[PDB]
Amino acid sequence: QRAYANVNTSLADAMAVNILNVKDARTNVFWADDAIRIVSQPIPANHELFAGMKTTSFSIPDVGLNGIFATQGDISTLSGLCRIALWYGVNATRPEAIGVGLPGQTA
Amino acid sequence: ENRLESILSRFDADWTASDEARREAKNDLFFSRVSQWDDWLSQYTTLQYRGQFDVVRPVVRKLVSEMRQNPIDVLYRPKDGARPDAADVLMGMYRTDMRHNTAKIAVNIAVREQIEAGVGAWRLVTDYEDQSPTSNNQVIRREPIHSACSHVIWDSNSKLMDKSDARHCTVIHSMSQNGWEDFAEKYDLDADDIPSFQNPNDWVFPWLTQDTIQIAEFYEVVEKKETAFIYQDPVTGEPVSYFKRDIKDVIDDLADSGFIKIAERQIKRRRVYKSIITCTAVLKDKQLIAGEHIPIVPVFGEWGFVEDKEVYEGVVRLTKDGQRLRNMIMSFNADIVARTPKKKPFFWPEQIAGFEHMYDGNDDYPYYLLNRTDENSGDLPTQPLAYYENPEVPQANAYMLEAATSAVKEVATLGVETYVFQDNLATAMRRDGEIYQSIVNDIYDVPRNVTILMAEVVDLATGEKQVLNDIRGRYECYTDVGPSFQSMKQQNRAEILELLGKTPQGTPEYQLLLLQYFTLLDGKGVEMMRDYANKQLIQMG
Repeated sequence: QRAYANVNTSLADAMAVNILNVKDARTNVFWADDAIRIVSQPIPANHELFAGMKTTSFSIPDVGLNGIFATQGDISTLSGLCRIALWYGVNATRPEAIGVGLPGQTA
Repeated sequence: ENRLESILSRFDADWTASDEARREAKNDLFFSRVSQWDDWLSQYTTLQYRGQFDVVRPVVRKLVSEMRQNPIDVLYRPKDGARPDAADVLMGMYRTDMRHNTAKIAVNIAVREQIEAGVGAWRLVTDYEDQSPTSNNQVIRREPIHSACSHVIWDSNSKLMDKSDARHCTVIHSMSQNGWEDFAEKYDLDADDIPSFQNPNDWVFPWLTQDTIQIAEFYEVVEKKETAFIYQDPVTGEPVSYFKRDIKDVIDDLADSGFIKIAERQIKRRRVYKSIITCTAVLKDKQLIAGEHIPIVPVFGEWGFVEDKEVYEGVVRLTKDGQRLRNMIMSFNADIVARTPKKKPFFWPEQIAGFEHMYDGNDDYPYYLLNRTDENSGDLPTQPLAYYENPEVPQANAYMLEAATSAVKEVATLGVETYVFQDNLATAMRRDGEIYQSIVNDIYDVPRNVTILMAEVVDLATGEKQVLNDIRGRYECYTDVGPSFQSMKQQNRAEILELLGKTPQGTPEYQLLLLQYFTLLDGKGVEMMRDYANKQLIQMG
């Protein structure tokens, strides 16, 4: 267990915790490339919400993601619905690798 | 009045009229190519055992191999009353520009789709070749069309197997971003304005990415009377007929070269126009292409009409129910085998209280001990020991597995042999021969053979472009089907061998043997042998 250590000592009762963001400041963000990932799954075509719809794939430009273009029709009001659903999750697997740059942290 | 509105109305009518067959063919393709558990639309389904114990695929493989072992290609033969060698030039050109890998691959893809779904197709295109051109710095290549059922849409009022009476046909091309960019570069389109058209393929299997960009090519053939010019041949002969749509930039150069106009006649002919369209605009309007026919050749399996409506079937449509039932029964049996309590005894806890380590499953004891006395009931009641019954496959399950397998085996027999499918392929190849002959007469430089040599009567315009000149005596050869040969020399060798096999050992046998030696490929020893044969043939007069 000790092989995973990252700090010299542990929290010992009344340790003063200093906040490091003292002023409003737009961030500058640095990281290692593998610290952030995007987990993506197209919504299954048999999902209870996308039941009566005729689903197809739908690629998102620039980013490498694919969502679902679903579509359904109605007789009584001779109308139609379309729905582009993109399912994704941004995950920070290495926060210790992700960083933030805060300039102008004046008192 | 709108060209776009008219084209889209025609396409909508045809796509609607050809909906059932397209859906069935797509289902057959998916079932026989990807997976037999086509339950993508089934909602509220958890995950259970779904095996694939295939019994249809070996039949499809056997049929594919049987039709692979017998290649079929066009064979041009001189018509009745024409010269005996009226088809040599056309046959040589056809073999030269159809010997390549692309033609064979397209035919194989069409045949496989015909066996599996029931319909396939391929296309003929003309390209500019500068290194090894067939004729007039051009080549003709046969390209494949994948999923013809959903990608090639024919005219609805076409009651022919080869669609030679249909006048329009829309081919849907789907690609990714890079494919669309290179397509636009090739066709001088606008790459930035992404196109869109009717999506021809469904999303069934969990593919991460499908085709995104869609476009259509609408071919229409128009039969009309156009002016023909009857010139007089200055090189040698009597009048040669040329059309007026061509011989346009050289209409004044013919007179300079020495052609004198004799008369003017109106002749009815067919012209093909291609238009590149999307769902909202027409990119190319009426670009005239070469040939008298739509360059798309379809191949069919079991084809017919039910009620003003086309139906085509392969070998997989009628086996799907039995195969699915077999898969379901086998999955149920696997569930029975897996999730079923095994054969173990039933015990009251007080019967084995204190001896529970004897029944754990070791082999350290000579016998098992059971408790006998109870402090309140005097003695433990006596009852025969029960065991959980072993798992059993139901008689219904076994009978239905056997019956479904028998039904699939009975119904998955194409014919008795693939004779009907080979005949349909031959019909497709005859249509291919017709289309190729039209394209050759339109773009190639076909020499005319005289009985007085080959006279290539050609000329160039002031812009250095070469304009072909073809007389109206161009349909001197009709179409047939023969074995596929890679070259005219190979065909000649086959013909000589066939004649030799029927000629008895007389003087014609010697003549044909020497001819076979003459028509042999060259090395060094075979070079000497062929030189000897040539000397003998010349010396024998």
